[PDB]
Amino acid sequence: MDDANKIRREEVLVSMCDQRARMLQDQFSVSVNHVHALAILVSTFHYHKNPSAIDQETFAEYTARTAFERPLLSGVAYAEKVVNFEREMFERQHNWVIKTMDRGEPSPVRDEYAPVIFSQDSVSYLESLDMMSGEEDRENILRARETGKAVLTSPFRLLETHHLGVVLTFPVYKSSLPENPTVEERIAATAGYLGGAFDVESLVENLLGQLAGNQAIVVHVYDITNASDPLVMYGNEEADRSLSHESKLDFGDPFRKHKMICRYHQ
Amino acid sequence: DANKIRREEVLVSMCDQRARMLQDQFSVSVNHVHALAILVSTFHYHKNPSAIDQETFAEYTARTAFERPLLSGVAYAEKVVNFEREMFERQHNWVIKTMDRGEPSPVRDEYAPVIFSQDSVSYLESLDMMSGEEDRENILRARETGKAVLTSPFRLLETHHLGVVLTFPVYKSSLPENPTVEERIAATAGYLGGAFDVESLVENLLGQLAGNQAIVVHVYDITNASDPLVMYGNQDESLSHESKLDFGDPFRKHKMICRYHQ
Ligand SMILES: CC(C)=CCNc1ncnc2[nH]cnc12
Ligand SMILES: CC(C)=CCNc1ncnc2[nH]cnc12
Repeated sequence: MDDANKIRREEVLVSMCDQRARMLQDQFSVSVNHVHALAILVSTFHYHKNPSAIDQETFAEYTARTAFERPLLSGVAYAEKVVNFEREMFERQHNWVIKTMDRGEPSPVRDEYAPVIFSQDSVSYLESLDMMSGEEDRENILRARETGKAVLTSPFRLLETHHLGVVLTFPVYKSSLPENPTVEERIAATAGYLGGAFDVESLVENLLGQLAGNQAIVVHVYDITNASDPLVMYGNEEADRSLSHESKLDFGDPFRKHKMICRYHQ
Repeated sequence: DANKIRREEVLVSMCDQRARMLQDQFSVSVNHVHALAILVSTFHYHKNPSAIDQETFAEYTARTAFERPLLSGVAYAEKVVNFEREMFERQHNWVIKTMDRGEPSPVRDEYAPVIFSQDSVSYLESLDMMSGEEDRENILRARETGKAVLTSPFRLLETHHLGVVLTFPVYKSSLPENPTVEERIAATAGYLGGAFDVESLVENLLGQLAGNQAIVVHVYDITNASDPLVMYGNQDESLSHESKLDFGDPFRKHKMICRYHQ
């Protein structure tokens, strides 16, 4: 009841919320950094090395053993850029046809595709799917290759699990990429895309649910890239309407903006 | 009186933040070194034939140097028992050398010659890492425990910078589940090591920070409470603050101490 006890109640909410936001941001940063390393791994060991040291079995083993390096990711995979002129060749060599993600059916003719050729076993269902056949993934692929940096999607429901999450995509370039490249040069030099699924729904719940005081607090995360159209990234709910705190979150993609809001159940 | 209280609060805040930064950067480096140990296992031992070589290791480690902020370099030393030495040297077209003089190694029961190296530590190639006592002890404890280990602070090769070495064991696929120490030794393939150059890279980390001229910072290895060893700072023997550090090796203990000059 007391006004003095209310000041401390807010102080505790601020502290709890700020700590959770720091944990989320730090663990995502750690995961992005290890995805960057995987992109370098594919470049060095698959493309640069003659012959390639990476087959599906090798990729699966390495990513399984390093899963702890990528705490907020449910799986990683590598999609190769295939232009239509090359598609029949690519399919004959791999002995499978490029499929659409919505039904796993053979892809119709498209100018280019991004079929998954290597996958962590946790996302084995991605193998042979054209990652340009989902709009969130397609937009991510384009912005990754044009900018040279890790990029994030808006929140959407992921394949197979239908869990609400975001996808992280990094470009992989050919050795022909010029120094100080233009966007056009980046596109021309694109080899493929290293993608990771941030399963926010399952993995952020797991992270938050183990923390002391979790039952006292309601935590929501929003994508606020468009101020007038906030999108739920994490969270549902009967909460305390009188008091809230907003904690800062920076997931590292300047194209996107996010925030965390905590309230008491009370 | 009020100003003395504020002075204490600033000291605690300054010291705690530096400790956090140092612990976090150490942690990130340790984790990325662990990934490299896994990479050598997967590519050099699990694949047959081996699908990693010096060229590839040098490229990958150069390109990922940013992932390992406090490390001057990383290298992989392979376990070689004496009966295998002749075959090993013929395969590599070099002789196993001592760390102190680069002379051909006398006969030893076993050796840990560096076979892969980041170019920043290229001078380690062919050196027997068991011919230096800090590295030797680290190698033994790494392989017997199955986990990352740290040395005491000591002066590193070439640069003479005061630092600590981080060593991870790499095992053969014959390693049993829930292995004994004896099983770990038998299954050892080699050792992935990284040099934490404290004298240079921690100075770079902490030295640039605002407020640095107002305080004295030390990091101590306090594994032996009665014989603390300087890891960072000067050799000097009221108002101090101790901030916690955990560098991840249960065998070792560390602390940061900060004081005002006046
Ligand atoms: C480029 C690449 C391999 C992206 C990874 N994308 C995805 N990874 C895993 N699940 C998903 N569901 C929808 N998109 C998903
Ligand atoms: C096992 C392994 C390769 C250890 C790395 N050890 C070291 N690495 C870099 N420089 C050093 N100077 C002395 N020991 C050093």
